[PDB]
Amino acid sequence: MNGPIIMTREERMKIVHEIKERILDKYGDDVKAIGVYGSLGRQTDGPYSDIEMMCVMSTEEAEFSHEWTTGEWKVEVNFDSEEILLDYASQVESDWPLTHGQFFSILPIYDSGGYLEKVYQTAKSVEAQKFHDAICALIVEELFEYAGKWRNIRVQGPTTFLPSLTVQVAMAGAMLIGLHHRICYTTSASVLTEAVKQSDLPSGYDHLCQFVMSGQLSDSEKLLESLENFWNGIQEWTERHGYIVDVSKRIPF
Amino acid sequence: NGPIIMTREERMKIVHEIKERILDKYGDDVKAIGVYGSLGRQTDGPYSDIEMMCVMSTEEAEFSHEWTTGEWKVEVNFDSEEILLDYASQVESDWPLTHGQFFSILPIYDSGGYLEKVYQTAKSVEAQKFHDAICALIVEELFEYAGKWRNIRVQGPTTFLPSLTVQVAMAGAMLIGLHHRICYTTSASVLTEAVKQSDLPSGYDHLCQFVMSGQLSDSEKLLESLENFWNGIQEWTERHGYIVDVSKRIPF
Ligand SMILES: NC[C@@H]1O[C@H](O[C@H]2[C@@H](O)[C@H](O[C@@H]3[C@@H](O)[C@H](N)C[C@H](N)[C@H]3O[C@H]3O[C@H](CN)[C@@H](O)[C@H](O)[C@H]3N)O[C@@H]2CO)[C@H](N)[C@@H](O)[C@@H]1O
Ligand SMILES: NC[C@@H]1O[C@H](O[C@H]2[C@@H](O)[C@H](O[C@@H]3[C@@H](O)[C@H](N)C[C@H](N)[C@H]3O[C@H]3O[C@H](CN)[C@@H](O)[C@H](O)[C@H]3N)O[C@@H]2CO)[C@H](N)[C@@H](O)[C@@H]1O
Ligand SMILES: [Ca+2]
Ligand SMILES: [Mg+2]
Ligand SMILES: [Mg+2]
Repeated sequence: MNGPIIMTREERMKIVHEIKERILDKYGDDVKAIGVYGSLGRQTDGPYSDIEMMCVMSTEEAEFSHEWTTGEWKVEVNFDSEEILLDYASQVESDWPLTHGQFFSILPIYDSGGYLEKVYQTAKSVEAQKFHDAICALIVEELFEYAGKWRNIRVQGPTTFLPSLTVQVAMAGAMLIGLHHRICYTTSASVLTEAVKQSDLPSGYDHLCQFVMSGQLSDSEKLLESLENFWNGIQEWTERHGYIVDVSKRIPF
Repeated sequence: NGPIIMTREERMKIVHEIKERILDKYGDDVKAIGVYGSLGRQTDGPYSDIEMMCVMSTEEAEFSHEWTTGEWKVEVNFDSEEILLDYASQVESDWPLTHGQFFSILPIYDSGGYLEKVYQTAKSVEAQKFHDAICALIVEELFEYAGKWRNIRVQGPTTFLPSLTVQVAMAGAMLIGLHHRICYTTSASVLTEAVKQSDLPSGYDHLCQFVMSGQLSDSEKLLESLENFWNGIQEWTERHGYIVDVSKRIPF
């Protein structure tokens, strides 16, 4: 297994339509729609891309996937009932900016009743409260946790964790920015480059990303300073924008 | 401006206050309460958060309370026994990161040996599950990463390479942890513990040195090291019998 290998878009689409034929052969009238998502769905796949497809099923409670390799390429096909997919499309978790670009990258190749259009409309019409709640949760569940981890590093080590943690913090900052601006990053590789181009960044986030994007992560004192500055920028930014969590109670239940 | 420095004794006070609140609020529906994580192992440092698990009798109970006081952070998970036992016996790609919870339990209340039963379940998972998880990890994560850094080599962007290299090193540490059936103690010790194990795939220790030192700016050296680690994976998995099925063009 020396793959993945170089492939053309033409070769990838040939594979997509073979999979389409197998899906229709196997599930027949239970198939509501089939779409390609990811880079191939946007027709911006590069030489080494994977193949990602989604199938809307009529079967109640259908929720399964097939993910496999031939050693030279890899495919993931998800199968969901319409109800399960629409619910997923309207839930906003802390990694919504990483997961839900699926619904903005759909290339329908089969659709028996506007089903993929419905999916897109549901994904693009999520209410503002869900993004507000997800941002407040991200601050508590991830950012506050990371601050404790790098502050522990400052006092007791290990600095060998600091480069990885710094990457994690920059990624969480990109989720914060993506939820706030309601943007779904196009690829894994474009998360940080797209995050730092957005407007109204928390102070210190740009600088933190500069270390991560340059790969210059060996100066622990500079990183800890940049992390603290970003944590300060977070505090100012969330109160400016009203992402306020009541922290007054020792036990809030 | 938190989290702040706290002592182990201050954290244990908080834990017992939460225990009292849980028993007042839920009463006889509480089967057991435990602390896990660094505090459960009694190795918490100055800034650690507090993590607790409850076993509930209510069928389908599955919720959590996670909050900060501005100064410290707590997460309390509430699960039925059946939901928790099921979770404790499922082996995903990140089992070495997640299931140390079950080897870190400090019991503080237990009406019927429930925490011990959860621990026994977690420690007795079938070997085949780890095999399946490793084969899944190779396909679903490592093969994906290889395509991503090979795309970087030919079309950029190299600004993704340090973050991607960190991801690959972490995925290699999951592979090692699944193989040796070990749950890393903390986020921070994953890579130092992974590279101390025996039977490392070739190229893995070298790759991790870039990640641990933070020397992630030489893109050609990183790409060469990823390729060597990817080669090392192929020899290693074949040697240990983690054979990925590549025979089907469409496997359904
Ligand atoms: N509690 C047992 C089981 O937990 C599962 O969820 C697991 C996982 O998704 C979930 O992850 C939750 C998130 O969700 C939530 N949004 C933030 C929270 N900090 C995080 O917590 C988890 O991840 C952290 C690292 N990031 C760890 O530090 C932490 O100890 C761990 N409990 O925690 C669970 C593992 O502890 C299922 N809910 C269910 O099978 C069952 O209830
Ligand atoms: N399909 C719609 C919904 O997806 C959910 O799960 C989501 C998520 O956990 C799941 O993640 C799956 C994993 O599990 C599986 N073990 C490896 C697989 N490559 C991964 O795939 C996901 O993460 C990858 C990045 N590493 C992305 O490249 C990929 O596009 C994305 N589908 O993909 C789903 C997003 O597509 C639920 N299954 C369900 O609510 C519903 O089916
Ligand atoms: Ca025990
Ligand atoms: Mg946590
Ligand atoms: Mg994937």
